[PDB]
Amino acid sequence: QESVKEFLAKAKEEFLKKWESPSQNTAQLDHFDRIKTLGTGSFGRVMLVKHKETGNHYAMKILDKQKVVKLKQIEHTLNEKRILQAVNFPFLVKLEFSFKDNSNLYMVMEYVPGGEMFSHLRRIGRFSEPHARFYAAQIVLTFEYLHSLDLIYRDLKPENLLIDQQGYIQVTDFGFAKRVKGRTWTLCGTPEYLAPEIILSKGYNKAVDWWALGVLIYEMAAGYPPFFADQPIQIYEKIVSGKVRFPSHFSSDLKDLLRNLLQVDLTKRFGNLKNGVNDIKNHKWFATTDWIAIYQRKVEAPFIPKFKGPGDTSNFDDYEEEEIRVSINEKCGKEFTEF
Ligand SMILES: O=C(c1ccccc1)N1CCN2C(=O)OC[C@H]2C1
Repeated sequence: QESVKEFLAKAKEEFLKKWESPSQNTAQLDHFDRIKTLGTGSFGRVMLVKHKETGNHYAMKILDKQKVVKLKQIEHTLNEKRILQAVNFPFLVKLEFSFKDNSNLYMVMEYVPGGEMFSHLRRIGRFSEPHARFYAAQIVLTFEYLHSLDLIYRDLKPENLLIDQQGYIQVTDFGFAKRVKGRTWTLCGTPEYLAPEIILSKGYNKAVDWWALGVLIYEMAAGYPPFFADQPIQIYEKIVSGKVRFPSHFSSDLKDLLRNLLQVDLTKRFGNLKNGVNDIKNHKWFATTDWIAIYQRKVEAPFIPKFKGPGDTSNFDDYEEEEIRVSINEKCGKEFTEF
């Protein structure tokens, strides 16, 4: 409808204005108190912090510049910050501040205290079809938004979907997202979620996000992903094969949607045909979904996470607490000039 077309046109206008003139240097480290490490690893660290003047809580992503260079993530890190400062959608975590110092890059995001979808899925075992469909509808709308801005997300998985105080999804981690007109070539993502054309080193497009949605829906409704194996090489052989097995408790409508999202031939995959996202939105598995009410956050969620307040960390896990050190000399200044 014309209302959807005009919404997406305005969404693109507003993205492009911030994309062409990015914000920079909007806070500094000694404006915050450090509380607790919420995650660590290949993505850097994420730390719960509290702003010393306002009292607000934030999730601060800290990247070590020297390690970013050695791991060949310079362009990806610049992508992440430039995109996050330019987007705006109900199901994306908001970037509030960004800055850099002699040693590190910092992205200060809103703190979502309900935890990762991954934790709740593994605790309950599997989600009922109505519960999985509620989350899936939010991802469909989010990808419609991102793809209309020429953005590919490239890291869909349960660990990257946080559950908020209303029971709705907020997507975090734009480390692999990129603005792409046409094809792109970089090997990235997490093994269980990679489309065949990534594994085969082809030039690929936004259809890889719709494949990943198929993997997510299967995992939410079954409790485990469709191409599971013990080692990555064995996972890749299953992905390229073009065969899956569905649990008997899956409905016929769910099986039909999944066969069309998990289509090995990218030219035949739902989301990538002449009708685009509407082949997904109009599928029988989504017949009960009120797309407008979901966007407006007017549907009652299947469950609300248990937590005590905006600073509660009980839904995240425990990590060794390490220093945030800042060298007396500047490191890698030229490489990160635009950050
Ligand atoms: O940024 C976060 C976060 C971590 C803790 C609290 C809030 C947010 N992530 C979740 C875990 N993550 C992965 O498993 O890989 C990507 C990374 C993203």
